[PDB]
Amino acid sequence: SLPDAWTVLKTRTAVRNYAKEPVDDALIEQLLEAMLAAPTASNRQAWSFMVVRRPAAVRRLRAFSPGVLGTPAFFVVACVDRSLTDNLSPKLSQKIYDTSKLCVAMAVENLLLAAHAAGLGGCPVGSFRSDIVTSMLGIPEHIEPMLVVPIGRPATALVPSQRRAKNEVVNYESWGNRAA
Amino acid sequence: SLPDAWTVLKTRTAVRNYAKEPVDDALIEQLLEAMLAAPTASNRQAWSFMVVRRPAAVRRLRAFSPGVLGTPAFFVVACVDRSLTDNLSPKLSQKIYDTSKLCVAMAVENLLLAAHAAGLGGCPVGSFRSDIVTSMLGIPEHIEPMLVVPIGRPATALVPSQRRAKNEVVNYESWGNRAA
Amino acid sequence: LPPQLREEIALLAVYLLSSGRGLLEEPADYGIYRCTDGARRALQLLDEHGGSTARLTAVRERLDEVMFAPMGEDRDMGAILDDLCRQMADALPEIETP
Amino acid sequence: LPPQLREEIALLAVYLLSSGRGLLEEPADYGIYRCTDGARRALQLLDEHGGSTARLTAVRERLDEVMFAPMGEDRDMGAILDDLCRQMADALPEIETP
Ligand SMILES: *Cc1cc2c(cc1C)nc1c(=O)[nH]c(=O)nc-1n2C[C@H](O)[C@H](O)[C@H](O)COP(=O)(O)O
Ligand SMILES: *Cc1cc2c(cc1C)nc1c(=O)[nH]c(=O)nc-1n2C[C@H](O)[C@H](O)[C@H](O)COP(=O)(O)O
Repeated sequence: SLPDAWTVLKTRTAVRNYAKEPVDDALIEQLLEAMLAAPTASNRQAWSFMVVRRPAAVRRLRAFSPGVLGTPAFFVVACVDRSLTDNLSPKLSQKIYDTSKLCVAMAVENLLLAAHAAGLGGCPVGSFRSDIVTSMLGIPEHIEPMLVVPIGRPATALVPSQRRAKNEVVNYESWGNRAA
Repeated sequence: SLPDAWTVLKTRTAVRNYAKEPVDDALIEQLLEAMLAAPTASNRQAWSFMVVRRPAAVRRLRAFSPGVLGTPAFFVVACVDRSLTDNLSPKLSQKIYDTSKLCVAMAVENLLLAAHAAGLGGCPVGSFRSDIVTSMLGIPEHIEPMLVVPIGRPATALVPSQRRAKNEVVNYESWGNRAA
Repeated sequence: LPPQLREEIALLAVYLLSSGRGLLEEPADYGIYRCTDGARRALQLLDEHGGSTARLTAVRERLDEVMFAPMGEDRDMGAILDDLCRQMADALPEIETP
Repeated sequence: LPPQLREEIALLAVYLLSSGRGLLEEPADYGIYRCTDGARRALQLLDEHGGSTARLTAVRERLDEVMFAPMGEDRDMGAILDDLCRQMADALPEIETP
């Protein structure tokens, strides 16, 4: 049955080994519909996304993305649309341009959560050659790629990571009060 | 029963009207545990978070955050820990300092999803006086606040937003192919 | 050369070139994994076309575990690389061309 | 796979493994040339078996000049790597398998 949200949120782990079995189009569309519900600053929706899944294009994009391990079923590339963020002085441009990316990261998180709830896996990758993919995909100059995320079915069992204890990263009512 | 993840992901809406009924501590701890499962770059966990809920402190932080509407049950402040991101030239510092914030936004998204699945509401707020809250909470100089998010029980019924059609923001295999 | 094989070598060349450029904007302990992942991809190229005998596979399977392990684990990269070099040296005579 | 071809891939794997280990006892600007020399050897593998069309060769010949230049020359490694990535990207469609 569809998973309860709380178990799903804790269980999501970065998946880097993907299996050869492909993902059908209806599931891709449903995941993309689930991932667009993220918040956006002032309802502006200053973002662009792209879906690459053809067997040759996924492997050509994988080469120019050294941080990607394993060959996924399809690629989703998330970008920030700069056309709808320039105004007045460049100070306001920087102010409304950092905030634009802060909202794009949330959409990627939503996408990974949706693709994990369905039995697949994914991992955001930031180490990629920006200009080359912009030239290859025909992305205009006013659209800036930010994150390349692969999605696919895990090939091996999931293994959690090791994280610092809650006390270390969280404080109550004052810096240093890791008890209250 | 606990909600299926797919219905919950689509339904999350920004909540700005919160009710006076407070949230008990066990729920706060469970939401904080659910929100720490976000991905972090190279497993570094270069972030800090703080929980403010005392009735006086929430209202004093609310004044210095003009973008916050309504009085929530408690406040969660998410910051990026800069101590674990400086190295070699400042170019690498910028490279590993933007990526650090990109991962902090995902934790906020996880927190909102977890607090919506429980029957509460929340909305990320970026328009706040950074220096004043840093002085008030005792946050050291190497920790930079990024986002202030209120959490609480919605006072009125939820109302979705108006979003551009899927065709407008999504392209398949090339820039301009909003059909495939 | 088979067309699929021809593509695989060229895409390996792009990865090494792209990794080399992207090493100027990444930490100092990153050329270790790029070369380790490069050796993983070369051996993965062999057994996908039937060129791995019995030990050329046992190195690519151990390279997989090191590469796919969760990040942050304290692994003695010097010791494992030394072992893999020793194993791979013992496997070359099996495929030596006279 | 031809026996000579099989050896060439495996010896490429040894070079990447050996370079990765020997990067712990060498300067910080050395993973740049190991990856650049790795891309040189992969493309040198193609034209030795007739797999370089017209531009897969023009990159391996420019990689030769950069690699075989006398040491100490002040070369903007970022600019040339960017150009070579751009050239190699334009050459992939010529060898694309449908
Ligand atoms: C992503 C983001 C959303 C924000 C931000 C900042 C960022 C980086 N700041 C906001 C703020 O200061 N005030 C405020 O009211 N909302 C802020 N939001 C959220 C955004 O405005 C809404 O979420 C959106 O406009 C409505 O979409 P919805 O479907 O959630 O109702
Ligand atoms: C938030 C983030 C995570 C990344 C990024 C970039 C950003 C902004 N880039 C990655 C990359 O290039 N390669 C890669 O393998 N992972 C990247 N990640 C994710 C992160 O490394 C892992 O998610 C994390 O280290 C493991 O945590 P886990 O609990 O999900 O296993």
